[PDB]
Amino acid sequence: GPIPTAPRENSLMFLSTLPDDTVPAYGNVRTPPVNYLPGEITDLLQLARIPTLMAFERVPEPVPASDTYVPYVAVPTQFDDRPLISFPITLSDPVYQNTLVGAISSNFANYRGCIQITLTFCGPMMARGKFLLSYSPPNGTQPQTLSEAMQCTYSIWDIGLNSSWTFVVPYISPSDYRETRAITNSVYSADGWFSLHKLTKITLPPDCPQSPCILFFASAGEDYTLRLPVDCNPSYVF
Amino acid sequence: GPIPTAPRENSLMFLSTLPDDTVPAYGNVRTPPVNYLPGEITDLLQLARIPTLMAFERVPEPVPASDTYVPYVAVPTQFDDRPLISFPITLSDPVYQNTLVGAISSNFANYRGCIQITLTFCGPMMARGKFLLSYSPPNGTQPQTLSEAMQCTYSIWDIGLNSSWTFVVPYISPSDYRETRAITNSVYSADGWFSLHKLTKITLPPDCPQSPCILFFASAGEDYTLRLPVDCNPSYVF
Amino acid sequence: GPIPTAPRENSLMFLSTLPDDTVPAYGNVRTPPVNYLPGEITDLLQLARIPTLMAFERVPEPVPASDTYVPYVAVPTQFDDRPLISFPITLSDPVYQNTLVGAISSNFANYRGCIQITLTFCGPMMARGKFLLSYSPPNGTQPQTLSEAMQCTYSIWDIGLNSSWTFVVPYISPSDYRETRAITNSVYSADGWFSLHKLTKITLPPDCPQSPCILFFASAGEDYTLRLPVDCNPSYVF
Amino acid sequence: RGNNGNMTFNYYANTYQNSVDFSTSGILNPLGYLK
Amino acid sequence: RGNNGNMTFNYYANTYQNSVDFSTSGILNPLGYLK
Amino acid sequence: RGNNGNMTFNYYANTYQNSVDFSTSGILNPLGYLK
Amino acid sequence: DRVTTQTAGNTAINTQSSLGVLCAYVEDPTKSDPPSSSTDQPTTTFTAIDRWYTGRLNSWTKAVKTFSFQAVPLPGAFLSRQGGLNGGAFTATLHRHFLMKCGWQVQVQCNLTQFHQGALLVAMVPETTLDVKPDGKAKSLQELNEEQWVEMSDDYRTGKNMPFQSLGTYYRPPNWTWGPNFINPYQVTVFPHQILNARTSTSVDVNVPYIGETPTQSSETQNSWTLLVMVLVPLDYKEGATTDPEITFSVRPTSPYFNGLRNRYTAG
Amino acid sequence: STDNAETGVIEAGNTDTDFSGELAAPGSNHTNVKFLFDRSRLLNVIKVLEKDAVFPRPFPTQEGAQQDDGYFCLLTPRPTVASRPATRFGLYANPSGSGVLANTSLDFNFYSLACFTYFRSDLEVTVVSLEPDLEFAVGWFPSGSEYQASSFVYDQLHVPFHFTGRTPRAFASKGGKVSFVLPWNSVSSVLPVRWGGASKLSSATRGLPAHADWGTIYAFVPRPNEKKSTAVKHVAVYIRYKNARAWCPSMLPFRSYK
Repeated sequence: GPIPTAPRENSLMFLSTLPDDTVPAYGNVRTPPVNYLPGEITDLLQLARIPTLMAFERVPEPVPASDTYVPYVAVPTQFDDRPLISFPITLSDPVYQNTLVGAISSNFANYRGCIQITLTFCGPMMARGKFLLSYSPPNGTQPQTLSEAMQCTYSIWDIGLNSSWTFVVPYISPSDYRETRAITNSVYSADGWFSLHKLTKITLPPDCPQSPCILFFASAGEDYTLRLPVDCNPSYVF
Repeated sequence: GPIPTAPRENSLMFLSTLPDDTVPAYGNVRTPPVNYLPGEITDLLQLARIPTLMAFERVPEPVPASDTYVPYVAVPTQFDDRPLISFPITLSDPVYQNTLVGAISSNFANYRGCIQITLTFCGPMMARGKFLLSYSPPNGTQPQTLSEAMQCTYSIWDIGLNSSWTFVVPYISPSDYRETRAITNSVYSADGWFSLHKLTKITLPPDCPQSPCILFFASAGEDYTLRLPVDCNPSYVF
Repeated sequence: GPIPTAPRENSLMFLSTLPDDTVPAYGNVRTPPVNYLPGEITDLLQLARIPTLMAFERVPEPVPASDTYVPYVAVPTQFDDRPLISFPITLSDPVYQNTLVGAISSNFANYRGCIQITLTFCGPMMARGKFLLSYSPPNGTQPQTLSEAMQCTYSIWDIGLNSSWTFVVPYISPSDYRETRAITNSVYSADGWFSLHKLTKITLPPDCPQSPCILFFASAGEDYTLRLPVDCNPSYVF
Repeated sequence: RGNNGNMTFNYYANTYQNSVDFSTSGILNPLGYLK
Repeated sequence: RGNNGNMTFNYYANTYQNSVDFSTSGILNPLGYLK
Repeated sequence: RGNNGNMTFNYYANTYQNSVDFSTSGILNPLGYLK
Repeated sequence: DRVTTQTAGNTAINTQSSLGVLCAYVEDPTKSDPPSSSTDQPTTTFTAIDRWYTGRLNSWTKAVKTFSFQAVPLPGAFLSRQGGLNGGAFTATLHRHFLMKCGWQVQVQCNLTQFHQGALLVAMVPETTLDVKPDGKAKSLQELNEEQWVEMSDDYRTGKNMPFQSLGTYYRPPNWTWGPNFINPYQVTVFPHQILNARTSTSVDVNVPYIGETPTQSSETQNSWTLLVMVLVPLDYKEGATTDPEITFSVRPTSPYFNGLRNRYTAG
Repeated sequence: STDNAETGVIEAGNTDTDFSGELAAPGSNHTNVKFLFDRSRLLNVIKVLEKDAVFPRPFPTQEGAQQDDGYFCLLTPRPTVASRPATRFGLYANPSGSGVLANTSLDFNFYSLACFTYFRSDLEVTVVSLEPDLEFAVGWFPSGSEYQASSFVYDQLHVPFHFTGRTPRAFASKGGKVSFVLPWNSVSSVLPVRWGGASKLSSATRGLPAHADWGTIYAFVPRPNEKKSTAVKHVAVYIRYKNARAWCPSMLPFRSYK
């Protein structure tokens, strides 16, 4: 006998994100297997953990063309009590725009966990110096003073045999998740600032080249997590 | 093979109170858990049992403005054989209109169980007096005489060390349930009257202030129950 | 009660290749059984393995009519360092067009496994000679020289008591499957060339007839496989 | 329970029909106490 | 098997979904042999 | 698993609902190593 | 353990600044099966192709801008003899087989010392058409000598200049804007790579297996792995230091399988 | 902590590596490849056949070619032009000119998160009419196959051969939708997201793969050629990747700073 059925009001609706299969039209097809091919990607956070280059403007004020964005910050000999480079911890900011962490995360609504900033000193081996790397919680005014950076979460990095320092930005958030994109620039989307201060000047023996450069990488920590995939930005194709 | 089915006549009908789930569009979402947050409300009768203030007009006849409704009844020194305050046991009456019992129950069609009226004497400690609190079943004429109140369900409340008296209004109904709102003012919706009579006059030593006040609370008993949710009154937003 | 159902968006769609049964209208019919009838065909590759005649043009240059296509290649006495016959290993080529391998495979999109070319010497028993049968992988230029054929996959066939030679064309492909029809003439559809060279001249005692003929068959190997049935070519009916 | 009556059979898994909270590492309660 | 995938459940009996012949009373076979 | 929630019952066989590869004869792996 | 001398066949290459060997994306890119899609017997390895091959790149200078790069296609550099990379028996085997499957061991040397600053990104990048001009023809050695370095600009960032089929006079010519063989220059560190920093090392090691869209690919056309040497930090030094340091590279194939033995390749 | 980035390996650190703290607990898995790509998105918009088509010629197409552009949809994330696979994506910025405007397509959502070199999945195809109450049908033919471009006569009505065949045909109801899932049908093992090889030994284009597709679909009215009006009708194509797997980690597209 015919089974009595009550079709719901949402019948014949196509739903793009429906978690169910549809009818097969061309079954009994065996594809070539894939034993030989290595490098299988189970999860996109495996590529988020890979460090990639950030971007900054090269030098103020005159530049031949504004497109001259550069993956390093040059260290001048001149001393003034302001950071050499600073950027907000906000994953929609241009400093993350061409990193894998920013590009992957920008297609997700929320993130959780730590961002890992990696620095690389590309100057000569004879160079000696010290840098203070400081992460500031959100505040009414961004800190600029080295004394103000010293009051925040900070680590001192020494130039020596090992050329690199991995700075893990701590996850300090009022909510369990944070917004990837700062629409209203609220506390849930902008998590303060990271800043670089020189502690001592870089010292050089004579005939060394002046102004060495620190190469910047951005990467996801091992606790980093992404949630709620959203529509992409198609701006890259135009 | 295709299963033979017979869709019923009410197919594709949207029913707002249907006791069944619908299709999920955005599953596999984990929300932040709620271990830290106390005060979880399982049932609205838990807030119905909490006593809240009733409302009466302050004094007859002249008032500066009719909006001067007050949570207490002042006790004058003058004696006349009428109750000081009286109100019908009818949950749509203005005396319950801003209590939690009346506001919660007004969104339900039926109630069962006892209403608990709580009195609080806010006068000075040196004051002494006695009050008769009487609940009348429905009648052709509301009782006004203290002798008539004495023939009903009544309790005598003495002013002393303990400042409060909880009067449980008994559930005396012909039907198992009673209507919340008196449309036709039938026996199923209006359950008589509660009245306050002074038994003796309040006595004061000199330099006490005259006319002390009794603070009124309304609350649901432990046997109180509500049934059949109805459409709300949106009058509050205008 | 009526079972709640959610019909998908592809409801009432007729799909010609759907792997499911439909409703029977005229059941309880018993057909005459088939015990007596032999030669049951389970699989079309059983007929693909059966050798059938290829086709070539008879002789250059003048022919009475261009329709004179012939299942053999005549062997002239004249010597020049070019192959007597050559054809691409491409299952849409006219040399396979009326073979069972080509006709069956042309209704499929992909093939895998070896093609087996069978030669038959139909000359007189007194004839003696040797032939070099060579299969060339794909190249920028088709090989013509006997020295170039010797560098490829080749076998030397001697005329003697046994009149036939089965040449298995090896399956050498970059992908696991190959296209039946050369649309773009890519490496995935055209698998090089088979060529016939005479090694020594055919020697005859006097009063033998000149120019004996080699009869050609095409057949599927035991590892041959076909996949993805496609629409037929109805060109034969017009 | 909630306003649900079709209790016999659920087609979708619980983590698709509803959210669940993540791990970190009747008779009525009174809303107030006196000491 | 044939071009059929919905193998779990058949609603109609076999003698209604298909014909059957009445009683009277892979690895491939070669279509030819040599003696 | 994938974006799939209706886990209880599958109507079509696996080799009709999906492809399968032919025979020839969480915790994350690092994409690079140092010797 | 910075002193390592790696031996293969009759060739041994040495470094005293070894950072280790980058093994991606398997624990050993030499562990591998006969390719399942061809049934003829493969031509496997032997001790005269089990060896290293060495070639020269163009000199790195002060004038080389950030993200300027050199592209070395594999096995295309052997076919084109790019940078003097004669492959001997290996190239002789390449021209005589239709299919080829192998991984690669690469080491790039650049002779830095103290009093110099700069960094070179050395990556094996799948998959590139960076050896090909935008008109669709491959670069000649004269053109590779004239560059002398490929400048990063709007093209090669968006893929706008990748080789294409022209539509013809029938269609309107479209505004070409984007292509999937882009280089995102900030993201090249996703690939199996090491950084030739002037501070810490003179040589880098990357070890990669075979990959492809098929379990074997055509010997003449495949570009499944490309040695990319890209500037991250430009060269700077005071006068009196060594001008124009040279860049050399050493290439070894791992577990080669050859299929489709035939005569030497002649183009059409 | 101190490292050498020249190693090529960097360990994913935590707050407790240098400072005092602990791991943030995991709470999501949406970056899974099988979960992420398993959602439908707009592939292409094609015109509806009302007669037996002439399939678009290979490039370069010359003047005077009689062919039906805009009716066939390659099931590719890769860029296409004139229903044939392309390397560069192209668009038209200005209306003025003379010549045929070629159809081009992309999956922007795919390349926004590929991020890998090789891809393989089954493909759910969903076909939605852009015209209201349209009765239409979907014809598909696999990778390596071709369109059967002719008609047959029934009762002096020309009936095109694409109404039938061994490949799936799906008839929608009046105002209905078509949905079905397709297997990986290529001769190739996987689809190359980016490609450096060449398909032919001569005159091929570098970076243009020949069979990186799940076949081609087209929309047609289930009525003979005599029934025609001038009003052109349009159909949108939706694709969803089933059981998606990925290999060989790679780059994401450049984001301009202007």
